[PDB]
Amino acid sequence: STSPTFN
Amino acid sequence: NKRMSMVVSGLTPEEFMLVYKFARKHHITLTNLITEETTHVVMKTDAEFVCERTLKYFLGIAGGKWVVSYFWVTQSIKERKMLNEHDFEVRGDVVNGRNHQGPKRARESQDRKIFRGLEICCYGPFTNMPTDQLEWMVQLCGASVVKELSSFTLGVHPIVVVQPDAWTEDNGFHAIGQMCEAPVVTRKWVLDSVALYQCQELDTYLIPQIP
Repeated sequence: STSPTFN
Repeated sequence: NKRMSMVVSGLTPEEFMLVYKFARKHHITLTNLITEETTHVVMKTDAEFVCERTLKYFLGIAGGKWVVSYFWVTQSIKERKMLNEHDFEVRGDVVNGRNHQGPKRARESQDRKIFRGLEICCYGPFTNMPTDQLEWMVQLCGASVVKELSSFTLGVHPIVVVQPDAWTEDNGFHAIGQMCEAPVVTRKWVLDSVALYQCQELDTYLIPQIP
């Protein structure tokens, strides 16, 4: 997916 | 009454196509965008219902919604019936715990929101997540939103939240303490708290300040 991830 | 409304996160177009056709078959409101009317967030997960953290994930918890696994969709298709999505609720994430059950916490803890009596100012800039979305997140978790450092109600406890990465030409995130008597913390504070649906101690997230 293109949706930004926060890790 | 009241109507099921889903959004998806972590899915590929082809996967989305599945949920679309699925939502079409069962008459389920599907949308692009999370709002107060949104009841379920459908997350892409591993076989154990752990996911990646996305804005929709945070907002699905903050709002006390049903954050369930995309495996619900596939498995319902596989059995030609809609299965009980409670059985597929997301358990955790690749960051905060593979089984911290933040979705269940927020869902059951709407009466004792994690940010009660806190005034938060989202002191910009930010990236990958629009300031109004970070602001809505905290609110949904019972926080009070302050636009300006000056707007801090004196007498509640204040908290300035910043993402020091976004600061192009500034070390200015160390100057914040000057313009107001409040704790300064990175966005990871908000995020870690919302995913676990438990308000974190600030100690780890504090940003050094220059007097």
